[PDB]
Amino acid sequence: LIQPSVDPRRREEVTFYLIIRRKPLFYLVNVIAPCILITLLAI
Amino acid sequence: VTMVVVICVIVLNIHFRTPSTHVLSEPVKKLFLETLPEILH
Repeated sequence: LIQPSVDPRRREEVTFYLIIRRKPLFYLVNVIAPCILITLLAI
Repeated sequence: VTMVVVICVIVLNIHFRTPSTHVLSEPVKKLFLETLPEILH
């Protein structure tokens, strides 16, 4: 429950937060591993 | 395909060796010219 600052002379709100983590398997398969392979070939 | 590229690089390293750059060891020569040609076929 976020309350606004005191007025010397924004409105009160109820805020719901979602902290969410991405699951990176798609990018590991499609980008990272081919990049590792290409770097190995560049060696 | 990455492993095959590495294999091709190694095979080309083996192919283009010369006396002035490398020494042909007798065990290596006997293994790769007498044993393995017979084994594979």
